[PDB]
Amino acid sequence: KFGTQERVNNSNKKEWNGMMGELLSGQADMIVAPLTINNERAQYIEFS
Amino acid sequence: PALNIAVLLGHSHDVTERELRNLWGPEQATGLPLDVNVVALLMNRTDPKSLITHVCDLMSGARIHGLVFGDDTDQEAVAQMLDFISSQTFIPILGIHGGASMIMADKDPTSTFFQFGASIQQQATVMLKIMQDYDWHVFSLVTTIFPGYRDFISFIKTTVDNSFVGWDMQNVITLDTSFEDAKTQVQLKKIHSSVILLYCSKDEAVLILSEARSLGLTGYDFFWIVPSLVSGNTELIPKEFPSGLISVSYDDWDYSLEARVRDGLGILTTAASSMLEKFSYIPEAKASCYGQAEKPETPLHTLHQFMVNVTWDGKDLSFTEEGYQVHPRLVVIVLNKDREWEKVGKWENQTLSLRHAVWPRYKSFSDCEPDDNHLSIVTLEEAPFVIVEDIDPLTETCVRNTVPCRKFVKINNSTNEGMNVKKCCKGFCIDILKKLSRTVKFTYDLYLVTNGKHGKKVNNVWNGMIGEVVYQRAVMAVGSLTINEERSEVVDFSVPFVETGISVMVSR
Amino acid sequence: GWDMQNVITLDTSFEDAKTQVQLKKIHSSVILLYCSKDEAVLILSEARS
Amino acid sequence: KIVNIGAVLSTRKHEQMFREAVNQANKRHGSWKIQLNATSVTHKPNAIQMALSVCEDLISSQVYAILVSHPPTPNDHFTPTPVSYTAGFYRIPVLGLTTRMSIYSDKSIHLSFLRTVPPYSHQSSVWFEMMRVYNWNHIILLVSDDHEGRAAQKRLETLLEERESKAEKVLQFDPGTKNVTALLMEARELEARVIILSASEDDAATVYRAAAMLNMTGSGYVWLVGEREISGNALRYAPDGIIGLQLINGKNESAHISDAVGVVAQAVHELLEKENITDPPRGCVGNTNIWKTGPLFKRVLMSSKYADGVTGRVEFNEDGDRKFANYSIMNLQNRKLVQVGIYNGTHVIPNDRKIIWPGGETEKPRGYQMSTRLKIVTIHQEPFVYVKPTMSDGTCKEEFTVNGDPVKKV
Amino acid sequence: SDKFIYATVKQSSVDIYFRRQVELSTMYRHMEKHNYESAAEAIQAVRD
Repeated sequence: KFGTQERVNNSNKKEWNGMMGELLSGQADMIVAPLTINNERAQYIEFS
Repeated sequence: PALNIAVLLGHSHDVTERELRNLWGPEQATGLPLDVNVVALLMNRTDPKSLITHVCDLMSGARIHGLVFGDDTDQEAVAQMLDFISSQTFIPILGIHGGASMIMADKDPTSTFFQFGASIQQQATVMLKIMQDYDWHVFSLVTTIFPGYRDFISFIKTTVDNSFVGWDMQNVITLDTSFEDAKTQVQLKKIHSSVILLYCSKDEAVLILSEARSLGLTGYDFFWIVPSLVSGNTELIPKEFPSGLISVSYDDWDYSLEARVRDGLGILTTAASSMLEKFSYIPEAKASCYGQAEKPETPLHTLHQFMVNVTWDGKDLSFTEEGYQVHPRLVVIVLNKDREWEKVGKWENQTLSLRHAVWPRYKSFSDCEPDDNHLSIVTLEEAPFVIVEDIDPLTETCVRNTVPCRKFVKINNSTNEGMNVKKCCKGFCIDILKKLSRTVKFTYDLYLVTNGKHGKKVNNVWNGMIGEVVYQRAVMAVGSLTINEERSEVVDFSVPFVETGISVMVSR
Repeated sequence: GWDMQNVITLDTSFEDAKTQVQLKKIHSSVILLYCSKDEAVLILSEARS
Repeated sequence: KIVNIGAVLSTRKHEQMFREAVNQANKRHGSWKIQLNATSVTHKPNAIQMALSVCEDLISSQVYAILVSHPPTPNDHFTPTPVSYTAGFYRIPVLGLTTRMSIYSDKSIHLSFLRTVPPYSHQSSVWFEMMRVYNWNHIILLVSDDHEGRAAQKRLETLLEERESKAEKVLQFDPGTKNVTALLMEARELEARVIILSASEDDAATVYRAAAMLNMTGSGYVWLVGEREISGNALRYAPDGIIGLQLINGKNESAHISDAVGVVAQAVHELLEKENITDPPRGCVGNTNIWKTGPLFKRVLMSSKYADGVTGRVEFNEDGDRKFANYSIMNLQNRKLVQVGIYNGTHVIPNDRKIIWPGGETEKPRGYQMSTRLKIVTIHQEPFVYVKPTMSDGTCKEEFTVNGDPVKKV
Repeated sequence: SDKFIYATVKQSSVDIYFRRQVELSTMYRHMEKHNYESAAEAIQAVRD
């Protein structure tokens, strides 16, 4: 998965999966991928 | 093995010790490997010395392995008193009524004290559930230096940050002191028409509401949702409280004291059965409160991990790690025009059910300006103009370019009544209505028509659109309304915004 | 193409419930005020607050 | 006319000089209008004994305020908790002489409690000044899962959000955990080199031992901790170069007793000039009603500023806790404790002593080290990211484009 | 309709985009029940 803001089953907490799920969790710190720039993803992480 | 539980009440309630003992008489094998010898007691008044002496006497004499305390007064300190007693005696204590039912924040880690109540967090959760159900996304926040306000603001900020609903939080107000003197009016003056969440004490709530009314913050379009702490004692209502104050509280009407005690003893019995089926045997109580026994006093096995997963006969009364009900019994009440707390909604198994699908307008005060910009609007589902859909499974609210709209759907053909389900309406006519509301600056509560179909005069009585509008049940009829001679005679029509004649459809 | 949104009349006192919701209806950047100096002081102080 | 004040203290001589301080306060304020009587109770091992004794001796004596200190025994497991509850029944104010626990700061738990000593949560603010002085922006937290660690973390985040900055990670551990190597291992891979600890003595010693075993006490790292982490057993295993905090008069019972007696006498004199004053309840048993003027006297204590105190200017914040305290910033050099500066109520002032950071170097270390090994995440996209199974040798066959140039592969 | 079926990669930029528009929401409801896990799988499905 590239990444999508999704609700988790418990406590209805927002989370990211895929690239930004790994990135916001500290597992990765930079992404080289065909990642489209949009409003939703730019709010939490920054794009060159 | 026999398990001893003491039940302590006050003289305010009419329940006697014999009735308390008979409450443990179901006789369908409640505890498979164990039987309970419940002992009852009544106390004149609650205070530290008498309370500790009584609990120590019950522990030493009956060798009780548990205790359920039902308080009559509204003194909050008895909660911490019972918590301290539990910490010093390792006896599982349950809070039922009165001061034992009002919540303290952080329990001792080594104390087995559980309560029949909900934290400020659950109260805030049901506030936001009310707000989302009525689509009051825009709101403000005014608080005081009353303890627990930091936790409340942190929880609401976490919730708004982690919710897909828009939740347009305007501002946060924290009145330290000198409400009517200075440095407080300027903050209160910048809250616009929205929901104002107030968290303070009742005595401070009176002053806050007086200041708000003096500043004109208590209009028809102002809704205040407040916790049980400001509502407090139901029977007393200060004159400063305007009608329409939505509040959430632990139910004291339906959930009676006898049911309270039965539930508490059931939780204790279920925990005992669980520990028996898991561990070896019930640990005997402590030797005594006094004497300063030279021992770590920590039992090898305790019930603390066993009330987390408890299921009674019909209900699930499980507790959290810090000691809150997973499914607490919360009711949403409002101050009606009769100046009395009347229940509206209820919170069962993480689901909020409201009696009123649409929020009725409440006159805050006798001198309040009459509601004129709020109009009752009817509509009928038409394929190109009025499309009606269910609620969004994702956001649990009406999506963009849609408006709330209640449909009176019957349970079944057997009954002669139904409930109002809040669906979402969109389309050409709804878009026109949105533009009309934006321009003319009027508010609406759209609702589907269920009497007729597009209007018809039968037996000199109009149904549908014309019937609803003529009998003063609505202000305007927005929808696929064909302008007709009889309709124009009966009601007044606007300028036609689209040509709608009669035509023929045939197969090619 | 003037944009005259609304006309505001302060008939009652400037500190009661009225003339507070009435003033909050002002969303423009330009306000045409007409009164005497003493009432002007009170209205301007209320607007500043 | 006579006014009773209860003071549960550790030793006989403590209540003796408490009585002397009460007499001095009566002399300085004047006993012609009100005579300030003094009653005291000695500590007992059992908390139930505390609960019964405060009723039998203190409440029955119609006291106005209660002064509580720690027992002579080094154990301090919530010693003032019983009395603070019992006098909280009638909203009777309790003065915390030397109780530095942050659980008492929660006003919704202890209905009526005051103290002249700051808790274990305010040090974070002092730590903030460090990041303001030494220019540190990335911070590592090692708070515990108890109420102390949660309160410290909450206050630190509340103070940091004013800077619009947040701790990079907040590592949390249960109290009394023998093995904490996993959390420090997680902290090693991170970028920040500013480590903050807020834990008990045993937990601090355990985490220090684990970090020393992981070479986290060398050059390039900085350790900033509180008072528990540089006192007792935690000092035994504490690596050199750590920075701690020490209150000037945290363990001085006499000065706290004197200033508390003075401030409560001043507040009593201020209150007794008002109207409709209600006498305190008499007897623990038979009186279930709270003191009507109890909250009023608590507020009078709350806004009272004692002029000339031995410990300094006595002032209480909105939480009822001591404000504007002087902290001796503590540095561990060659296994010896030396003062490297003092922090007043607002600002930190260094001294002639030279600070020795861990590792033996003297210059101020950088807040973090820029990690040059970036963790890269990528997905399989055919036109952009080809992925192929590797061969048996650990790589895959090299390939050349139409121009003959080899393809760059990872 | 039920005869013409079109979909895309589940949990990607295009899903967020189609969820965001106000007019296309209806076809987004046709879109959610056929989303593929990866681009290659969708390309193969179109191929056959």
